[PDB]
Amino acid sequence: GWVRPDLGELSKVTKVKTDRPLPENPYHSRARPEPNPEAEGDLKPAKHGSRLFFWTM
Amino acid sequence: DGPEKNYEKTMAILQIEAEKAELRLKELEVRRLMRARGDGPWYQYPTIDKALIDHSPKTTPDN
Repeated sequence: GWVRPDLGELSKVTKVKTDRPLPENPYHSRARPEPNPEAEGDLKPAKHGSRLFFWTM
Repeated sequence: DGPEKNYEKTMAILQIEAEKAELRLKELEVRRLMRARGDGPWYQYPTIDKALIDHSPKTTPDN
């Protein structure tokens, strides 16, 4: 009864109904580092300006 | 003008000069800590962007 596959059928991506659970951490990854805290708040002008030496602005 | 005005103006001058000295010392300290530890917005040197990694299935399974 064996029909021979046509051109392109054997190259298809198919799906398989497996019973195996999906691996959780296939890379055996460490915990990722905590990120640097983000920037919050509204911009206020520099207190007393640049404060570079004798400059007042 | 009266002595009061020079007195008060000296007071305001001294206040903001002292706050500027305090801010300058605090800025120096924050700079030292940020450059030593890298946990602040400053001295953030670039690492590779992880969106450049291709996660598509490769020709071989173990990668």
